[PDB]
Amino acid sequence: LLKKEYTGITYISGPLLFVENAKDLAYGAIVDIKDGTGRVRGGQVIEVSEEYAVIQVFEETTGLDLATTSVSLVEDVARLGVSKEMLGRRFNGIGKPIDGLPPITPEKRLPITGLPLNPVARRKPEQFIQTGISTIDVMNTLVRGQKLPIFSGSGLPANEIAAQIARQATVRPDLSGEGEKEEPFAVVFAAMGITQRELSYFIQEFERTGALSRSVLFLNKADDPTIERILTPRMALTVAEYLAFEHDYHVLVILTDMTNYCEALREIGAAREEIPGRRGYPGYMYTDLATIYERAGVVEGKKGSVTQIPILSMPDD
Amino acid sequence: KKEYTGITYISGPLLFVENAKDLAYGAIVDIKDGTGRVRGGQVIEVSEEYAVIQVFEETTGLDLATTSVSLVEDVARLGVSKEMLGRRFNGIGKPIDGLPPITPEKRLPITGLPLNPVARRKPEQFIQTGISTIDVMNTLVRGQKLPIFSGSGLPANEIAAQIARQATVRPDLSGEGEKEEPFAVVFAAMGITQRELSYFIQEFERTGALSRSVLFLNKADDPTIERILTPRMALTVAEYLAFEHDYHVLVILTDMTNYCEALREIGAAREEIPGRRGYPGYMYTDLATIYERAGVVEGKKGSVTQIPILSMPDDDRTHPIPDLTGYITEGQIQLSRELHRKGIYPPIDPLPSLSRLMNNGVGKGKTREDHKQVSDQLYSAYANGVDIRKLVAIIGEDALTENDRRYLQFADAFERFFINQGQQNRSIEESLQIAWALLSMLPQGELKRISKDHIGKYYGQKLEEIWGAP
Amino acid sequence: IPGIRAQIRFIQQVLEQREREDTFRLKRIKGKIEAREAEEE
Amino acid sequence: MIQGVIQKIAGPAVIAKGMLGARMYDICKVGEEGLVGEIIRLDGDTAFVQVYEDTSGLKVGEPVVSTGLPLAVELGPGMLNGIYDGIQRPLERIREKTGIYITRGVVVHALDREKKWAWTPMVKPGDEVRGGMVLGTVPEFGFTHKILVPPDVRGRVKEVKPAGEYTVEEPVVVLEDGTELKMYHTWPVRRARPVQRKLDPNTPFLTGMRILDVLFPVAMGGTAAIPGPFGAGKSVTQQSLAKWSNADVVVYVGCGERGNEMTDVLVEFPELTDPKTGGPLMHRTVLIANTSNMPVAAREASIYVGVTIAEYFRDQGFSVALMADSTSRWAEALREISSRLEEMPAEEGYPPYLAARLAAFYERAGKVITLGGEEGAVTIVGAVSPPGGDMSEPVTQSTLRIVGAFWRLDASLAFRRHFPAINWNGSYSLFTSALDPWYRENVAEDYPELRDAISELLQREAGLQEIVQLVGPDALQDAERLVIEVGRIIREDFLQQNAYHEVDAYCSMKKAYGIMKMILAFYKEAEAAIKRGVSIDEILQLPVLERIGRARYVSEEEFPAYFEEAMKEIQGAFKALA
Amino acid sequence: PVQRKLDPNTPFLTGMRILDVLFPVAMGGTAAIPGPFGAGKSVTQQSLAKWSNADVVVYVGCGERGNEMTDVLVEFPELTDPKTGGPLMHRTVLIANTSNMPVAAREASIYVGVTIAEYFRDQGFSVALMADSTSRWAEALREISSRLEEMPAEEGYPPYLAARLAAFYERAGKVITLGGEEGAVTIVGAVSP
Amino acid sequence: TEALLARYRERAEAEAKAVREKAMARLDEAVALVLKEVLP
Amino acid sequence: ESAGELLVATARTQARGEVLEEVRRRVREALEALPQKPEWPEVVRKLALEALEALPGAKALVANPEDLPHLEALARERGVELQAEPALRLGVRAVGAEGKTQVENSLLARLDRAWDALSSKVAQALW
Ligand SMILES: Nc1ncnc2c1ncn2[C@@H]1O[C@H](COP(=O)(O)OP(=O)(O)OP(=O)(O)O)[C@@H](O)[C@H]1O
Ligand SMILES: Nc1ncnc2c1ncn2[C@@H]1O[C@H](COP(=O)(O)OP(=O)(O)OP(=O)(O)O)[C@@H](O)[C@H]1O
Ligand SMILES: [Mg+2]
Repeated sequence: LLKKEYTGITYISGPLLFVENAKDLAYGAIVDIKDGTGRVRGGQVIEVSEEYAVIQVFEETTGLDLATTSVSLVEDVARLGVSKEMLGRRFNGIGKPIDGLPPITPEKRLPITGLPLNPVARRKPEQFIQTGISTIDVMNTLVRGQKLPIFSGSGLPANEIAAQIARQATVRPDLSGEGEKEEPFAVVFAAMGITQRELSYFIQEFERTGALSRSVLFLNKADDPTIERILTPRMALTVAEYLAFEHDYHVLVILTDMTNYCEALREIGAAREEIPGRRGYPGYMYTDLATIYERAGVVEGKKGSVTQIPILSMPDD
Repeated sequence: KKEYTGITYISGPLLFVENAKDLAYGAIVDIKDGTGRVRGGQVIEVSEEYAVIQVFEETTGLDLATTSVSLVEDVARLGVSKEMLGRRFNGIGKPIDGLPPITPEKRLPITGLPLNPVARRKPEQFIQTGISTIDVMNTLVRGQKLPIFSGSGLPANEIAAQIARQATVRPDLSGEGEKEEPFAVVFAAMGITQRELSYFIQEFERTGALSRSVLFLNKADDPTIERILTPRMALTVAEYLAFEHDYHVLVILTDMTNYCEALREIGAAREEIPGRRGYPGYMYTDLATIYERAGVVEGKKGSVTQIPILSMPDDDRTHPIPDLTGYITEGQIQLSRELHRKGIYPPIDPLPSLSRLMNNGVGKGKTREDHKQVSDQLYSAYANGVDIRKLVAIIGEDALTENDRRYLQFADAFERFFINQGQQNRSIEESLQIAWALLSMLPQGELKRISKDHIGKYYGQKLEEIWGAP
Repeated sequence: IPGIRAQIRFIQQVLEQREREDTFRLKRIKGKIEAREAEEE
Repeated sequence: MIQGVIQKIAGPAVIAKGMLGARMYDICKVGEEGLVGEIIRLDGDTAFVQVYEDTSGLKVGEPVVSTGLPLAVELGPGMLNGIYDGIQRPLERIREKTGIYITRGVVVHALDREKKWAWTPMVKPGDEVRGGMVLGTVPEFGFTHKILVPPDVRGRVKEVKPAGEYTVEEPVVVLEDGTELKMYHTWPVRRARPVQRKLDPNTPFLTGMRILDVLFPVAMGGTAAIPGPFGAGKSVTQQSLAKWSNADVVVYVGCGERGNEMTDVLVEFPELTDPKTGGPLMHRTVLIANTSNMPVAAREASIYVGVTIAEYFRDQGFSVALMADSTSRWAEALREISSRLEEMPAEEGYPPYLAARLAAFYERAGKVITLGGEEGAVTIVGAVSPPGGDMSEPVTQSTLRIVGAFWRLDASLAFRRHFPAINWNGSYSLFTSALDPWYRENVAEDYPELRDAISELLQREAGLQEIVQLVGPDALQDAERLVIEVGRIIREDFLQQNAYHEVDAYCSMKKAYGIMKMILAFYKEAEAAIKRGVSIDEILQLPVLERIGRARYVSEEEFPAYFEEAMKEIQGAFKALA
Repeated sequence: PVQRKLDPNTPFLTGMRILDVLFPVAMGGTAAIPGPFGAGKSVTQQSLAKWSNADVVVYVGCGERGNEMTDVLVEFPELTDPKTGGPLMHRTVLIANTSNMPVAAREASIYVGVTIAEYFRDQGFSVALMADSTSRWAEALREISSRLEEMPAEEGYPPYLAARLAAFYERAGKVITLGGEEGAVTIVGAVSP
Repeated sequence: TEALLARYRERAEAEAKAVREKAMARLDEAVALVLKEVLP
Repeated sequence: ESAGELLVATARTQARGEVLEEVRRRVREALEALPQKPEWPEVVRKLALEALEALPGAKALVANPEDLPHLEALARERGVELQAEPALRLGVRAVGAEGKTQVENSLLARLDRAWDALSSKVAQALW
């Protein structure tokens, strides 16, 4: 329960700082940076060696100095406290409540990166989801365990469609032939790079019809630190996986404006001075997006499911 | 005085000197070798261990055993005086006309201080360049920054020489005015060849325009640092004259493309990562520090006007140099290759041209009250004529209406008489008379953008008023 | 018009990518020069 | 204060040794002349400081001193009627003590330390104070300046000065902790000032222009963007916004303008008169000026200084309108700064974090409950100037993604002498639906439907332009020439507005509602008469055309009687017609 | 090792009219099928796996979706082998490495698949090797070379990419095995530009 | 009707107070448990 | 409709949060009451031992001067030095040999870092 401090800061430049004698910081760990005024900031170990360890600061580095700054280890792996009482709550995308209610009690703490599913453990998606929209339901039907994005534009009403799908989505167990009993359904809603106007619109849309009672919201504003935009879909998918594969829920995940996620990823990559891709985007963007999109699916021997509907705007159509 | 001899590295334009912490950053130094020849240099970096010096010209004879470095000046300064009028300089202030050096009244840093924005006032007076397409349609206002865009084979140097030869103020058109207000021209050439140098020298000497001019001439084979320094020295002289002796100065920068190329080379020689398309990232700031030294100051009677000239690298206005020039200057004048090949001089194309301060320097109490309307009508009529000229190639003349034929004739008359003035010098009144004579070709009532008063006062004159001696 | 505009847009992306690659190469070589001077002289 | 010496100089970059303990981004004074700069990198005992002005003439070994604080602004009485640069330097006093040039290393205070102010206490000893509370008031022209405790200060009042005359430096309140509170305080420009809660865009920002207020409205606390085409009358619209909009304080930011363009605005504003008081408009505005040849850091920090001052005045409980001119020039300065730092460009040479900075600037707007419990708002109208009108510029693409409105100013309308020259086809607004209840409660319950009908008529007129292009208008039959003529009537009598006229320069919402009602009623009766068999030329010379066309120039208080008279005349005329 | 390479003279019957008629491929040949997303690469390769006349099929899922491997694992045991009449899965070998699995393993999976194909060729069978996407293998090479801080070729790929691709594709062909029998390997590789 | 909302509010207050009292019936044992855990 | 059940749920959440924060306040009061009772020397010596075991190469031990006489016994045992500091109470800190690492063992910090896991455990106890 005790804590260890590192004070061998030797170099600060941009979003990076080097710690000298920290050989026991593991790769990928999460740390806390404390300055002379008592303010604390987060960081992650992106490279560790015998000479020094490299930490990327989660935000701006104003006020840090080599004489009074110290670094402490928070946890070896980034984790999130999850509970079934998260339904009907709102969070800021890093896991902290913003609806004015007390924090939840973690029934379990789970890593946010997750683990790949064994292809032998999967099963074929075979049941549909009724979204209430004729074109989708009839011609391009959504299936439990699918990932089906929406390709929007610069002035098209993507937000309205997202809110409508969130309100109207249902499971229709009666049509299944066996007339099975009603099954739990939930919606996990993640917004990245959202503005205040859209935030108010989404809040009122979820409050108006009572859909919020079955929903979990992760809302990230456009003026938040750029790291939080990276971690929002991962926390949303961690919550979705926990619900689906421990309580047999049929969860629907809606990720709004993944274009902002790509912009944040490009900013971070350019900060770490990596080799660029086709339009300045990092070369490993395919793998990074895959680690998010392939967390959906249906598992053999379990009744829950995870379905994703990414939403993005094609630049210049 | 004191000489430094701890040279430890020579490569290209750079040399390193040890134990030279007394050298201030940016200082000018003299480099001397075994044979006694002396070269110049500038300090581009200073450290506790060594200082880095960029050498002017070339390092052919240098060696690590006998070379020594001595200080010349901490800050690059130029000695200025009213005696500079009628003199020629090489771009670092060294006379090249063979006359004795001047005795300076003061020595000023060539890098200029910014003008306080609250000290500026609004430009409100025009300059008579003597060229119709400039005076009438793209008027140049005292204190404006109006560049000229030219091509590779176009005669921009001839236009520059003609403007420098003909430009003058017109105090007699502004109320009563004052008959005597000093006027001067500062001419700066960067990266020119011997042929252009001889042309400029002959043009300035053969007409007496040298008596009211200062020349800073930099050749193509001269060091590039001199090319960098030349416009700053020219603008320093211009500012000194205008704001200490109440002169009205006109500054002409012969080729800004050469300046940009020299800036790129200097930046690359110092190992700086280039910005867009290989040009330095701070290019916009440097161009702004050059251009923004013109203007008019409240409480002062002097003024500075700038006419940068630059050749578009591949006739592309999207190129970084013209693109960044557009953001800082008030309009542009664009030469046309088509008009040049047709035999028209000067080949100024009115349609892409624009002067953003024209509306303030024209009207009543300056030039004539019909100026703006006449210019607008000329613009519209010329556009209609050039469109009908393309249409007639397909549909034929007989299919045109009478008005279309008249517009077609108007366009040809405009090109032959208004633009193609040659070496002739025209006052503003002569240009307005020619414009009205050309407008008389069109029928009255088609002159939609001109009020009835001016139409009654001036319309109806025949082309023979200028056709007698075009 | 749309076809020529698309071709222009494609050529612009190609030239931009080449410029970015050249910038990256220059950055790497400058880093190597600085490291050599500052560590081995 | 950490003090050191210069070790290496290379252009704007200076390396100082002995600076252990210096903090990142703290402002430092370099050399004997005290040139200001920022610390951008810390390494061992050395710090990388980058100077704002030129470094020519410096020598190794000169002292370097760290102020220990980041870039900040002084907030207190004395900012109104002032003119500042991008780092809040009073240009008039610099001119007075220096001449026509800005010498390097000149030091002046943003707020005058000599002027006396009429202090009026509003607290007593023994009271408990928290950040944002009002300690007292000071008269500043027509405003009652509220002296606010800094947001991070809490404690108990020990002693308070009595009423009298004091400078901004005398401590008016002392706390039991020993802290002295003055009439001013400093705040970092890059940290947003705290509030209690952000409210929804429920109320409109009335600009006084009919087209903007009706077709493309912006809520108070919203954001808008406008292009900068030459000859389109952008400056006239901006100064009309300053004069007539219901904002209490106006902050104008010019970050990268040409010298003569800044001269125009610096000369024009001291002549405008505030219609509310009848006195100078300058008494309720703050000007930030930056030409292209000023230091890059000032040009980059200008918008942050402006928005910080706007946030302070919002925290005093006012409504503030902020106009940022040519944000493209700010983006250019940001690109240059990123290039000097050797960062990998993204897209068109801009740094990859351009969108993040633009969002951080624009998200500070909004209507809030201040820490003092009052209501205030900041509205941002930022100009964007693409290189040649290319809407695919990264700056324009990033800006349009976050703003709630976009007023596409057009040069073609100005060419045809249409003012304001705003293209109603390319423009859009996202505040109509949220603002509808305010319209239903404050102007009329029918108003949204009337506005929608006017927009539909405009769109119908736009849909026929193909036939009008291919064939002369008079060949079209009566019912379509009718919509052409009613669209012309709309354009001439409702959208157009002369800002130089004594009564037409400002138009209330109910006046626009009455004009729209008259126009729609006339159109309905005209269509009915056309179906009754009358010719269009018969309608084209009815007595009511002059009545509708002249509704613009009637006074505000006279308008209701004129409106009901014209409504009577509309029904009267169409009964005389067969 | 082999004894001798032979000139291919018999077709590789895929069961699709356009490929079998207009653009045939022989038993020892190689083919590439580039295309954008949604074009039909994976469906074509699965049709080749289901219906071709090869004795053994090796499927290499290098960097693709897991559902595509699950579909094979579920459906193939129910289908019928086109020639021997037994279950279809009894002639198939699957090497799977999905998109969210470790990146470096894609290069290993390619070589594992080709080596197993060569072994079954050495036993005298006719083998068809399906490579789901070589672009993911190229991306893995790019990432590894980026860690090594090597100077890159066009688009950040290492300069030796073409040599690796040529070495991989050269393993196909109809040969006389060391044991004196006859076998062949056919390689069809999808590309995702 | 507003009466349903009032009834729900009264039920909510009653259940919240009941939960608070039930918790007060266990507080000291929980505190002892926390001190048992946190101490070495 | 759900507009009533939501009020019940939010009231329950508010009550549970108030209960947990009251438990936290009682816990912190009980912890800060420790130095006034004779249980402190053993727990502070155990915490100092834990801190010294966390740093194999620890050089010096740092605590408030009140605890120095009790930590003298550990100082004689492990051979490390001791010095006074107005540090956080209910714990002892140590300094590594190089001077770049340091461990801290205050009890309030232990509560802060253990409450996240103890909350779910005590929630069942409360209900
Ligand atoms: N709202 C208006 N009402 C009446 N006249 C107007 C209005 N707006 C513009 N004008 C007229 O049209 C002209 C617009 O052209 P001008 O070039 O002067 O515009 P500007 O305001 O300086 O802006 P810009 O910098 O975009 O050119 C004004 O000078 C004025 O004569
Ligand atoms: N031969 C075919 N017959 C019928 N439908 C086909 C055929 N080929 C492709 N399709 C349809 O096209 C869809 C996409 O094909 P496929 O899954 O093979 O794409 P792919 O080229 O492998 O793309 P990706 O890059 O996404 O992996 C299939 O799901 C199916 O609906
Ligand atoms: Mg596929």
